[PDB]
Amino acid sequence: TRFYDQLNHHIFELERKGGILAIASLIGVEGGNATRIGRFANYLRNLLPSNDPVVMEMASKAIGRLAMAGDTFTAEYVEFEVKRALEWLEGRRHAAVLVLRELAISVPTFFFQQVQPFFDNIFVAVWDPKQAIREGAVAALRACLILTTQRWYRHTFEEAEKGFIHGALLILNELVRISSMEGERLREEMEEISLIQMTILNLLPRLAAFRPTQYLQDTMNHVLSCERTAAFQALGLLSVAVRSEFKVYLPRVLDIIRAALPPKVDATVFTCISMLARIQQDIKELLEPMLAVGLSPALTAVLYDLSRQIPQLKKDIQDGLLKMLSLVLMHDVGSITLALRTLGSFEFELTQFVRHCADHFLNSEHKEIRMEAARTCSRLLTPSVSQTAVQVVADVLSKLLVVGITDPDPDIRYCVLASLDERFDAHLAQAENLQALFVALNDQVFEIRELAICTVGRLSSMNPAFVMPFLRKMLIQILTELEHSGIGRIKEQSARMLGHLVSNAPRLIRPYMEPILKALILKLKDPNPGVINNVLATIGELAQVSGLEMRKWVDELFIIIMDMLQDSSLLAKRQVALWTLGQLVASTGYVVEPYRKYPTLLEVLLNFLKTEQNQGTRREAIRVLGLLGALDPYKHKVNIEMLVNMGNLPLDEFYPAVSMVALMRIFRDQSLSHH
Amino acid sequence: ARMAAAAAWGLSMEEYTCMIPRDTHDGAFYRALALHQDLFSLAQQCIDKARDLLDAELTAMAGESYSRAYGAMVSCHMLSELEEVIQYKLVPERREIIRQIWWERLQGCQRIVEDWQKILMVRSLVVSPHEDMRTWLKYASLCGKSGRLALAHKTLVLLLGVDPSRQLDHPLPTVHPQVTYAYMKNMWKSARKIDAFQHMQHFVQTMQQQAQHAIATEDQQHKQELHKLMARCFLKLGEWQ
Repeated sequence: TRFYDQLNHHIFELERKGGILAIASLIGVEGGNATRIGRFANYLRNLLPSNDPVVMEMASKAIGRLAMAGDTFTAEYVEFEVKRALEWLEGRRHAAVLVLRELAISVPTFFFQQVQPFFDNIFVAVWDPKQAIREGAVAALRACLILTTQRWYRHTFEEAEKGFIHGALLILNELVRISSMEGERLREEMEEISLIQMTILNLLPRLAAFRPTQYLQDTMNHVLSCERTAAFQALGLLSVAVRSEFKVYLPRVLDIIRAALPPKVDATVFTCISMLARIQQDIKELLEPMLAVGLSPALTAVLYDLSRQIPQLKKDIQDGLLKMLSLVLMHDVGSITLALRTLGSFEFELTQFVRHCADHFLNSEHKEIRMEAARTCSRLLTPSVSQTAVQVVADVLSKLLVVGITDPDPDIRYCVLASLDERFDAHLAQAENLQALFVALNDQVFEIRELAICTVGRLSSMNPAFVMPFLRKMLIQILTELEHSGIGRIKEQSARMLGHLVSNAPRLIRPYMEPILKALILKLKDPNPGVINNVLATIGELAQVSGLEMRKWVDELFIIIMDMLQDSSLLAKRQVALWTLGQLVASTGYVVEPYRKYPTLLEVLLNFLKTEQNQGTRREAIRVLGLLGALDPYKHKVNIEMLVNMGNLPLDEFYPAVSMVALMRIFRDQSLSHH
Repeated sequence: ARMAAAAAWGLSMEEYTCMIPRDTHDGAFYRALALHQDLFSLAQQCIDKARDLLDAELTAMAGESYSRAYGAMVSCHMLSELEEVIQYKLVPERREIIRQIWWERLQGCQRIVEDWQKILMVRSLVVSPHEDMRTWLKYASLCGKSGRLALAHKTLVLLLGVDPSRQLDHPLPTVHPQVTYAYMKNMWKSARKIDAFQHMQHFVQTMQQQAQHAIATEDQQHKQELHKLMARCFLKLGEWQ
């Protein structure tokens, strides 16, 4: 961990967004705590005070992610840091504001009881001339409030208006939201699809529900006083929260937003129009400046969410996007991938365009784009059907495959072979693709074969001329090479080919199952989970294909799989053995007496139920337990000291006896080494 | 509505299955209804839910030494039978293969009449009582009084197509010999000993006549089994006399 532990220090000392963003997808993901808590916290404690949004928002998430661990170091962090950031909410400082927002919620059993002290701390903290605290720290009071709903506002509301624009505003909004679970569930619903400006706007969606309307009548006046240009989300948010006559304010709102609609507060503005559909005629009018935006991931995603919010305007929105995205595509490689991704993913009514950009992408050295573009071009090809479109799909995907063969980089290789999506069958079944796949299948690098066989397997049902004898050859040659060539790490990759070479080509497997299982089971006996997991899955499917015809090999296979299953406490991907035994017995119709001939099976299955934590593995264990007929407890049974001393002797002798027995019990154990 | 649904599953239902708690094996089990509506795309989900909802019960009894756990193993058995129904309908070759295996499974279970009834309840989705006759004859024969001294009669009448308790004095019908034989044995184990004796005598006479029309390499096995049955009837005539 040391590498990332030291990087965390330098990343917080810090470009900066890149570092913090990238580390944010290891923080809380790797699962380590010995260092992620114990020293990382010192970096947060001393480095965070000077950190602007949105980078600090990611750091805030990192804070909550440390509190979630719940260990001893975590508890020390949660109390040390929040206690300092109750008083630091002191303008040095600003991260303390966000500590409260997340940390208070992470361990609610403590913070629930300190609602009012936090208000007093804000009362004092806001005095700092910086005014950063007056906005942020006061808004952070959600942290000290919302927990009340899990088990004050009835009077704090009046205190907020009387004792605390900034103070009363920021407290009022959260005190109203906490009046019900809906106050936040409305936002959770929304997120499927100066701060005082935003908060005055936020009051309207909530004061409408608390006290239904003078509050709204004055609140919008305050919005306009905080000059008039604003990210007017209040009426959209209200038109979800209630629709408490939000439209009455639009004649003084719609004429302010509109100028900011072009891509040129500006971070939202789109969201200030969308939600008012819930003025459909005016949104319809105003899509023009919204659809004129460039190829940004953000504005494009916002327009997509707009369509999802207003399906009846989707066509107008999507036609705009279709033109917008297509023009960039037709026109570079660093931005075309967004055009292609959204042109392929969005519900649009797109062929030669891909051929063109594909020719451009294939000659670029920007590996990030080569990776993204290969799969993204595959996404756009989806709609395809003229012969031109057929040649476009086969040519573009064939060229990406050629990259997947000739490019030394395994990540680009993966992306371009992964791009051969199932939706493009009957196009990938052409010689233009299958001949390149042939080259891939006999390539010198086994990773190429490993990836390419899955596509070839799928295509075996469409064009056997460039699949079927190749799969026959690879099954024999790869199964031979696993032993005869002395292959090392590559052997695992070869093992993966097995199964990929079987699952989708049944015309090979039935008559070949005999030499396959004899050698495949031999491989099962040969030794490595990297091999055995694939051998097991493949044999399982082979048993499914033949059914009862292979009963003569069940004792051998069953014993081998069972032995592999019994050691699952170390070989912790052998849920596979549970599935394989289940399918083997179900497919073959093996006499339902493995609990007599190999009794341990049932003990193992029960141990899985009370060892493994994965619901899937337990479910499979249950499926295997129920595969065999219910067993009569009688037949089951057929198939399978302190008190003791105490009453037999005087206490004067008993005492030494139990002391000596306890000591000798310890003395005979290996743990004596420490004692 | 657990009892209302339970009644519905014998011989309404669509309403009863929506008033059963979901957080239990029985809810998912008696919506896996899905196999009665042929909603396989739903039944697969209901079965996986039933497996997850059953789950903890198997781990709870791991300290009664798995004695009471037998009931959960019966549920596990029944859950596989739900999947069996899906495979039965989806892959025709499995239908006969299943007949072998299910029978082999049945022989390994306890002889509790209620458990057999539950198995038969689900089994009826795929196999008629007039195909797995061995199961219904054994069901009637699990106990001298079955689970109640009434079920053996109803079962034999089902297999006969003749109800001799209403069709009084009707002669023994031209049916599978084992059903008539079991019926006469059931009559013996009651006040009606004389009637059972006389019927057995005429049954033997009937079998002796029937034997003369099954003399060929195509059906001599019938005559041979009929001879075994004659031996059983003659010993019964001896003891009864």
